[PDB]
Amino acid sequence: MAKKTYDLLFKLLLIGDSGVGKTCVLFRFSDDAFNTTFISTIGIDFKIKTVELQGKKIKLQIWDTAGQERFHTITTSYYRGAMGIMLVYDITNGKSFENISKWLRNIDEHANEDVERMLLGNKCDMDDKRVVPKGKGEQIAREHGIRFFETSAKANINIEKAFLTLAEDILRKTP
Amino acid sequence: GHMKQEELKRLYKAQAIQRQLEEVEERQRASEIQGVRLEKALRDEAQLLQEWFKLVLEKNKLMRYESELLIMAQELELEDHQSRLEQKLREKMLKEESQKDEKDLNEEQEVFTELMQVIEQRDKLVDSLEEQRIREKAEDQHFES
Ligand SMILES: Nc1nc2c(ncn2[C@@H]2O[C@H](COP(=O)(O)OP(=O)(O)NP(=O)(O)O)[C@@H](O)[C@H]2O)c(=O)[nH]1
Ligand SMILES: [Mg+2]
Repeated sequence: MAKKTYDLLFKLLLIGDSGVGKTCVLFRFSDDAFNTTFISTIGIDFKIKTVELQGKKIKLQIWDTAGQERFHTITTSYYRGAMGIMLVYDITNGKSFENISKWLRNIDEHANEDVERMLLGNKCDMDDKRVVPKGKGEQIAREHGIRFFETSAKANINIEKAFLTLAEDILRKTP
Repeated sequence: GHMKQEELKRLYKAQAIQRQLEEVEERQRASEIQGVRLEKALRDEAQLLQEWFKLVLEKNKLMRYESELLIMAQELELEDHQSRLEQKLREKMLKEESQKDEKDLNEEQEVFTELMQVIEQRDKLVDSLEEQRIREKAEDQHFES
């Protein structure tokens, strides 16, 4: 039979303030499309994307988090099982960037010790509304020694690269 | 009303899974009938016996995929139920808080509850596939030791 089977299962998590574009980032990675209508996430959700790295298929179970603080207590449940975590902020929203420090200590508080963190500056396609300088995004990522990407769910910038890099990070650390 | 895009996508997946499944079933048969033909012949024998090995390993592969296909069909139905629950929840959610009765709050809560359940059910199917995978890797290692 021609349709093969996956060889490993990775569980990822997307966290960030409501409206940073977590869902759109995932939908671009899953279905390669983009919708402009803001439909806020309810509770929690996840998608399946299987991708090939190092010659071995990897199934990605990517959990999508509701940014609204009414569901924050739910998301905290899913930190422990996560193998990779996406911190997503909005370059057009200064408040979403200052809350990054707060999100990070929710990670170290709950998630496993060997968890892979990654910072995503979404909506990088909006030059005229940019509030957070790219340099500031790399600065704080460097102080935590994590990776950083300025992404765009609309223009499809650094989305495929972002997820694939997080997976290759996880794959290298398993022996 | 006319069928929406996201439902149509789910539809083609389901149909495609059934086609794949039917191919598995017929392959499982064609190998069963061929299996009786090799068994009767024995009653170069020596190699005749490992074209039958090659078959046994392939028959094994078919069962593995069949198991995956059956679970795959269950996932889509849960995804279908999840969309319906999700739309039923946003309708209630958007209505003005000023005009919400306890009944309106309760039913809004029971759908949310029911919504989170199908998501937990979906997660169980994901784990189920992983538990099979680890069993078949274990078998594979021994089978090719
Ligand atoms: N221009 C632009 N808009 C984007 C981008 N990503 C998301 N958006 C828009 O920003 C809004 C929020 O997107 P969404 O993914 O729903 O945000 P979220 O992070 O899922 N929020 P929540 O936590 O409530 O579910 C939507 O209107 C969406 O179209 C992007 O890269 N570029
Ligand atoms: Mg969302």
